[PDB]
Amino acid sequence: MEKRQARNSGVRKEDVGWWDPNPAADGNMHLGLNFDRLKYWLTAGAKPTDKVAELLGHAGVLPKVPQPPHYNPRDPKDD
Amino acid sequence: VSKLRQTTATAARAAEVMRAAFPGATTIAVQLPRKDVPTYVMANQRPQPWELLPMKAAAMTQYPNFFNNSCTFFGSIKRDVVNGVPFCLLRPSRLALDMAKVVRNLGIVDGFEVVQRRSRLGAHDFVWLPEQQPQEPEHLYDTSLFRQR
Amino acid sequence: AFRRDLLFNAWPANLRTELTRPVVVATQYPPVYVAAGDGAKRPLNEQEKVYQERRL
Amino acid sequence: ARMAELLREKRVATLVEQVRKAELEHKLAQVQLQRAVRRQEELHRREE
Amino acid sequence: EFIGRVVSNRMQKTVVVAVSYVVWVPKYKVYQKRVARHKARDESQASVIGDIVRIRKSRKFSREVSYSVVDTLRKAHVYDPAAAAALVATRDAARAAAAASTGRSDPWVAEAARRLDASAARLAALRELYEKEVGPGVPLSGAVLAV
Amino acid sequence: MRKRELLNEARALVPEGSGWLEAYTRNISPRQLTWRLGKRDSLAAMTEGWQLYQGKFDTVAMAALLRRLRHAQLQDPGFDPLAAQRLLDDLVPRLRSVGLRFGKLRDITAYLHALAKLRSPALLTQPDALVLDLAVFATRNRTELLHASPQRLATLLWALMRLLPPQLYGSEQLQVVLDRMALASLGRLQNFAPLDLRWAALAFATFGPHEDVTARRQSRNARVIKALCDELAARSGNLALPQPEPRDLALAAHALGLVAAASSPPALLVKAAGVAARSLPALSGEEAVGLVETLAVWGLRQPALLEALRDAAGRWGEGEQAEALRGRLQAAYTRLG
Amino acid sequence: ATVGQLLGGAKTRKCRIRQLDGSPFKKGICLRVYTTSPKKPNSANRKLAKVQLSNGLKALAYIPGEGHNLQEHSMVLVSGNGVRDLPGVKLRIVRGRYDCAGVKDR
RNA sequence: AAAUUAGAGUUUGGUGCUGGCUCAGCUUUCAUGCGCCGAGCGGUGGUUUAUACACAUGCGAGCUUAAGGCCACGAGUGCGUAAUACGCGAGUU
RNA sequence: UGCUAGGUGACCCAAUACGGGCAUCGGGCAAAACUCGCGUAGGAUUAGCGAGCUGGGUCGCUUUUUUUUUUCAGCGGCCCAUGGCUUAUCCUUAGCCUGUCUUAACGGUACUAGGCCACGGUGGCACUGAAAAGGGGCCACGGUUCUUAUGAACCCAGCAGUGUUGAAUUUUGGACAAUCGCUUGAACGGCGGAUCCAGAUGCUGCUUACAAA
Repeated sequence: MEKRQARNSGVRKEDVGWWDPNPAADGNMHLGLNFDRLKYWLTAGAKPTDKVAELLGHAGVLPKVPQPPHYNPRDPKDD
Repeated sequence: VSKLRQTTATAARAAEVMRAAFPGATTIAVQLPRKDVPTYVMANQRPQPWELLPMKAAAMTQYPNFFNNSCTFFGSIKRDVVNGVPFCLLRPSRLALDMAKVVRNLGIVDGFEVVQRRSRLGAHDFVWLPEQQPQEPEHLYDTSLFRQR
Repeated sequence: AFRRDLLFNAWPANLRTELTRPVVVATQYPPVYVAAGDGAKRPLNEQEKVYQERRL
Repeated sequence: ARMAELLREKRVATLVEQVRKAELEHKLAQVQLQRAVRRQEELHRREE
Repeated sequence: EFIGRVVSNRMQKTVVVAVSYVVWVPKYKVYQKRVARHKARDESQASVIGDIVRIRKSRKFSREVSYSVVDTLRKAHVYDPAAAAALVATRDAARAAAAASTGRSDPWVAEAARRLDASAARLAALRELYEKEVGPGVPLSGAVLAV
Repeated sequence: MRKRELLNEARALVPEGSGWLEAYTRNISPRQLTWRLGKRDSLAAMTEGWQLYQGKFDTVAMAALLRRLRHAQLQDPGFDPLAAQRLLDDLVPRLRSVGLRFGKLRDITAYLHALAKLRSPALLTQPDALVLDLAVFATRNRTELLHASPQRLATLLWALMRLLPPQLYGSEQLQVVLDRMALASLGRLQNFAPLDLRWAALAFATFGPHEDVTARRQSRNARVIKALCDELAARSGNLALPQPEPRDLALAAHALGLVAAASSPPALLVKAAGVAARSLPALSGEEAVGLVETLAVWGLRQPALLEALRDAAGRWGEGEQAEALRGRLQAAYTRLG
Repeated sequence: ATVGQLLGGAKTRKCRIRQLDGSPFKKGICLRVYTTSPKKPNSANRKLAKVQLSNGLKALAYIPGEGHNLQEHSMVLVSGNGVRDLPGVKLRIVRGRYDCAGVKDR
């Protein structure tokens, strides 16, 4: 998955990972990545996008990223 | 998709069939014992049975006309079983002799002997003496010395 | 298997995907660790081992 | 590979050469002895 | 790497080579033999028609010349007429000289004696080759004596 | 329609056996000239191109011409060094008219690489005044030297190491070039290839130790060698970046020994001992022998390195240069016991 | 094997009704509303329908049910069942559609 | 612990062949009649299957410090192409 | 060549203290583009290929840039060797493969999603870009409208929707919140008929009597 392909296309990348954002009864997030090619791709300069960087930091195999520079009232009812 | 992916699995297994069949002869290259070109087998989409040309070449180089003499042997077995003849008489080869010793060894038959159509023996050809010869021939040249066995 | 099934006896998802609850880490069972919100590495809670074993 | 070649190939081939050459010496003892004396006696009696 | 017969050399610095490659068909479980033709660069024009050559991929030189000749394995022997007349001269010289030296010993008797002793010298030679290779042994198998 | 007039203009310069004359254009680009000189193999053809197109050659054409001269030196069998030398003399006034007025640092570095490439082993020479003046003209402006590549600057250093006689290392123009290049490269030390650091170390060792301004120049090249040699020492062993070749660390160690012998225990010699003593048969002997001379001048004893080089010392044969290697390695061995 | 058999094996994927042209149902305008007498041992006057169909070709159609209301210039929907009792006719007029609707009290 | 072969009726005074037709199998449609349209959680599927026919109207690539800097990725169809296509396998300048 | 991280700035912006853009360098891995080995619908009522139909030389084939060593093709012009193929050409069908259904398997054939190619009403061509055009540029055609007739405007095989034909084909819906893309150094910023959610509609898996805590 480079910049060219879409989300669901056939990709040379092996895994975005075993992933399940749905909460599951306790320890609510999923099991994380399978491994050993994730470090190769992030080593090779393949970029992460914003939330995979948050998820990789949150799993603690990478350090986390601070998101907010300022606060203005976000609307939670947009959905 | 496994049809596409499982093509070349037997390709790397064919190469040691070449090397352990023919030391010093080299996708694989197959020298059938016929015209001088070694005959080539290699990849496609539809997966291949690698070791048909190597396996066939080892067969025909060790035992020449393996297919025709094997089918002739087993065809004559089928012949006289369905015709009630209890004797089975073949144009012999290396294959017919060796695999007749095989099926006598396993006891599919009870025995074999070389025979000769003795009416058209000459004034003196060589003639098969069963007693004075040792009991079991084991090569073609001893069984192609004479005339029309 | 019978003793395990006998001794068994949130889902709001709607996800705007927020990273609220802690995270657990062919897939290599048993799971490796639990990653919390606070950057802490911890082994599995007992209940989490139970529902990992229910998941299979 | 060398064990297979020098301990199988040359001696099994050697078996094949000496077996067909014992056969050839059989055929050649035939074509000298019986053939030669038979045909020189036939040509002798035919010219007589 | 292909080892295949040449079929054409009428062609500048380029020989047309045919190779017997065997393709599978899945429908009938039978290997079908086809022969494809390739155009290959040679450099010395030592390939007479009937030579068995080794071609290999190199840099493409043309639209359709794509391999290069590595080695000619078995040379095709060719018709030289003056050399053929020389073989006529040597061969009937050998026949007439042997019949004159031989010519009671009808000449068949002498030649068949020479072929018998030549076969005997051969059999003694390959038997001693088997003797130096194996030692004193029954000709049961060399696979038994490979231990 | 004026092709025959163009052809007569071509005929008025080059005799009638050339294929260039059918190919000739007055309105040629230098791009096509670099490729057309890149298409030839014989010195007759570059001579034909020179007398056709002396008017349109900028510095890239001279650089490609010198590479094609080296190419003919190793592939054209009928080589005449005298005709090559007079043609190389003809190359001078075109440079002084054009390339010393419009030479960017890239073009001039390419030419000097090409000339040192001609003088490389597998004797043609130019005047050294042109080499030094090309060196100062390529570096006369600071800004393009700030944006220059490390490959360019160490290539310029290898050119100046190969072209110059040893009497001219004390010339002030080479020192001005070294001033400018140190003032550029010491800020972008971490943008350097280790091969480029190898040639930087060798060239500052070659040119450095050759009144207050000159001793300040020696002290400044001392800080260049100590910082740059520590940069190679840091780059060896740090497996996260490309590991430098043990040849390059060995030869930069020899540069350290050269500047220590001329000016008169770093980690560089220790890591050089490691990368040699693990990989001796990839090393050529003479670079390692020079490293043994550096071990001699530092007085340090690298044990498994010296026993490994004892094993390497036995493994040479007998013959003139090889016995000279054995003799000087035996001498430095007795210097270290 | 035998190479004549190797070359001995896409044909015409033949629609067994060639008037519906692979489709199940084609409409059309009734050219003539007529009856006929059938093959023996049948002798009841069966009512048929020649229709200029959708595909520009014509074929005869069986008219079912207790009478019908079809005249000239009348649209029908034609189905794929045949009537055996006269040869060459393969079409059935389905009822529950257009000007040919269902009979009274079926 | 490898999960792997259904026939019957139809031809003739009857019997057996000879091959064909049909029905029972599975899958498939905004198929076509007749009947319900209680409400929710979902999967999915439409190659407007066809017309590569003609398009009313509205919207789909705008962002950003007048000026300039970035917008070839996504969606649709299969005309043409029986081979610079596509797939598979080796090596790349 | 294209991305991401570094290191540099006689530059620009921000800064009660320091980070961004902007230029250049180089480490990482990467695409791209070409080449060849094979596979491939039938037709003799297609039998010679109306052609450079294949090869060799010569040029043109729009860049030098780290140590011993380094840089395709008939693509066009010229000679030239006279050969190259013979299911060769020519016709017509057809996007191709995995798929899906079935069969016990071998096989035989309408989809799912997705891989690649092709095309954008028809045909020709160019700019820029490293690489070329589905709402980018020019011309000719064919349509659709209007002119005071001289000429201009537009091209749903994008979404909804209209019309013919059809047995049959859906709402002129909401929304950037989730992705993912493009963009921007504030701002949970801006946009996206991709998508995500809702509709109509075949197939399906899955519940369904009310009352009351």
